[PDB]
Amino acid sequence: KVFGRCELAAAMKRHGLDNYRGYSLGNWVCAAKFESNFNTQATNRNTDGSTDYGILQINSRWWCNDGRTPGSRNLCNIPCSALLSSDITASVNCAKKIVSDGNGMNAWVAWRNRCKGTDVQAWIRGCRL
Ligand SMILES: [Cl-]
Ligand code: NA
Repeated sequence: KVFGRCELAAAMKRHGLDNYRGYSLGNWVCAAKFESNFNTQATNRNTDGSTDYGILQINSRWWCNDGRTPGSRNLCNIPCSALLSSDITASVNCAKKIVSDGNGMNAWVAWRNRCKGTDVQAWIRGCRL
Protein backbone atom coordinates (compact mmCIF):
# COMPACT_ATOMS: atom_id res chain seq x y z
CA LYS A 1 0.00 0.00 0.00
CA VAL A 2 1.12 3.54 -0.77
CA PHE A 3 -0.02 5.78 2.06
CA GLY A 4 -0.85 9.42 1.66
CA ARG A 5 1.10 11.78 3.92
CA CYS A 6 -1.84 12.52 6.31
CA GLU A 7 -3.18 8.97 6.33
CA LEU A 8 0.23 7.66 7.43
CA ALA A 9 0.72 10.37 10.05
CA ALA A 10 -2.67 9.34 11.52
CA ALA A 11 -1.76 5.63 11.43
CA MET A 12 1.56 6.35 13.11
CA LYS A 13 -0.03 8.59 15.80
CA ARG A 14 -2.55 5.79 16.69
CA HIS A 15 0.36 3.36 16.96
CA GLY A 16 2.13 5.53 19.58
CA LEU A 17 5.00 7.08 17.56
CA ASP A 18 3.97 10.68 18.24
CA ASN A 19 6.70 11.81 20.65
CA TYR A 20 8.13 8.26 20.93
CA ARG A 21 11.50 8.82 22.67
CA GLY A 22 11.17 12.59 22.07
CA TYR A 23 10.57 12.36 18.34
CA SER A 24 7.55 14.36 17.16
CA LEU A 25 5.39 12.87 14.42
CA GLY A 26 6.71 14.99 11.59
CA ASN A 27 10.03 13.15 12.07
CA TRP A 28 8.53 9.72 11.56
CA VAL A 29 6.59 10.83 8.45
CA CYS A 30 9.62 12.58 7.08
CA ALA A 31 11.77 9.38 7.49
CA ALA A 32 9.15 7.21 5.82
CA LYS A 33 8.88 9.69 2.97
CA PHE A 34 12.53 9.45 2.03
CA GLU A 35 13.06 5.83 3.05
CA SER A 36 10.31 4.17 1.06
CA ASN A 37 8.23 6.93 -0.49
CA PHE A 38 5.27 5.87 1.69
CA ASN A 39 5.27 2.33 0.09
CA THR A 40 4.91 -0.55 2.49
CA GLN A 41 6.29 -2.91 -0.15
CA ALA A 42 9.62 -1.07 -0.66
CA THR A 43 12.74 -3.28 -0.47
CA ASN A 44 16.40 -2.42 -1.09
CA ARG A 45 19.46 -4.58 -1.11
CA ASN A 46 22.60 -3.31 0.71
CA THR A 47 26.18 -4.07 -0.32
CA ASP A 48 26.81 -6.46 2.54
CA GLY A 49 23.94 -8.58 1.10
CA SER A 50 21.46 -7.55 3.76
CA THR A 51 18.10 -6.10 2.66
CA ASP A 52 15.93 -3.17 3.86
CA TYR A 53 12.16 -3.69 4.25
CA GLY A 54 9.02 -1.70 4.22
CA ILE A 55 7.90 1.84 5.00
CA LEU A 56 10.89 2.44 7.37
CA GLN A 57 13.48 0.30 5.53
CA ILE A 58 14.38 -1.94 8.41
CA ASN A 59 17.56 -3.89 7.93
CA SER A 60 17.85 -7.72 7.95
CA ARG A 61 21.39 -7.42 9.27
CA TRP A 62 20.01 -6.81 12.72
CA TRP A 63 16.27 -6.57 12.86
CA CYS A 64 14.38 -9.31 11.04
CA ASN A 65 14.83 -12.75 9.55
CA ASP A 66 14.71 -13.02 5.75
CA GLY A 67 16.59 -16.30 5.61
CA ARG A 68 19.30 -14.99 3.32
CA THR A 69 21.54 -12.79 5.44
CA PRO A 70 24.11 -15.18 6.90
CA GLY A 71 25.32 -14.09 10.34
CA SER A 72 22.60 -11.51 10.95
CA ARG A 73 20.61 -11.15 14.15
CA ASN A 74 16.83 -11.02 14.43
CA LEU A 75 16.36 -8.30 17.01
CA CYS A 76 12.65 -7.67 16.37
CA ASN A 77 11.91 -11.43 16.03
CA ILE A 78 9.76 -11.31 12.92
CA PRO A 79 10.16 -12.46 9.36
CA CYS A 80 11.27 -9.45 7.25
CA SER A 81 8.26 -10.15 5.03
CA ALA A 82 6.03 -8.95 7.93
CA LEU A 83 7.47 -5.47 7.46
CA LEU A 84 5.95 -5.30 3.97
CA SER A 85 2.39 -5.61 5.17
CA SER A 86 -0.08 -2.85 4.42
CA ASP A 87 -0.74 -2.90 8.15
CA ILE A 88 2.15 -0.85 9.68
CA THR A 89 1.98 -2.49 13.17
CA ALA A 90 5.07 -4.79 12.86
CA SER A 91 7.12 -2.02 11.29
CA VAL A 92 6.06 0.46 13.98
CA ASN A 93 6.85 -1.91 16.89
CA CYS A 94 10.29 -2.79 15.45
CA ALA A 95 10.97 0.96 14.84
CA LYS A 96 10.22 1.68 18.49
CA LYS A 97 12.86 -0.92 19.44
CA ILE A 98 15.42 0.54 17.02
CA VAL A 99 14.93 4.11 18.18
CA SER A 100 15.53 3.05 21.78
CA ASP A 101 18.85 1.36 21.25
CA GLY A 102 20.84 4.47 22.00
CA ASN A 103 21.28 6.07 18.60
CA GLY A 104 17.75 7.45 18.25
CA MET A 105 16.64 8.15 14.72
CA ASN A 106 20.26 8.36 13.45
CA ALA A 107 19.68 4.65 12.57
CA TRP A 108 17.74 5.90 9.51
CA VAL A 109 20.22 7.42 7.14
CA ALA A 110 17.59 9.28 5.14
CA TRP A 111 16.30 10.88 8.33
CA ARG A 112 19.75 11.95 9.37
CA ASN A 113 20.52 13.25 5.94
CA ARG A 114 17.08 14.67 4.96
CA CYS A 115 15.01 15.26 8.08
CA LYS A 116 17.24 15.96 11.10
CA GLY A 117 17.19 19.69 11.92
CA THR A 118 14.67 20.59 9.16
CA ASP A 119 11.13 21.89 9.77
CA VAL A 120 9.50 18.43 10.28
CA GLN A 121 6.17 19.81 11.47
CA ALA A 122 5.62 20.64 7.81
CA TRP A 123 5.08 16.92 7.13
CA ILE A 124 1.96 16.88 9.35
CA ARG A 125 0.73 20.34 8.20
CA GLY A 126 -3.01 20.27 7.59
CA CYS A 127 -3.77 16.67 8.54
CA ARG A 128 -6.80 15.94 10.66
CA LEU A 129 -5.08 14.27 13.63
CL1 LIG B 1 17.44 10.48 20.95
NA1 NA C 1 18.38 -11.34 10.34
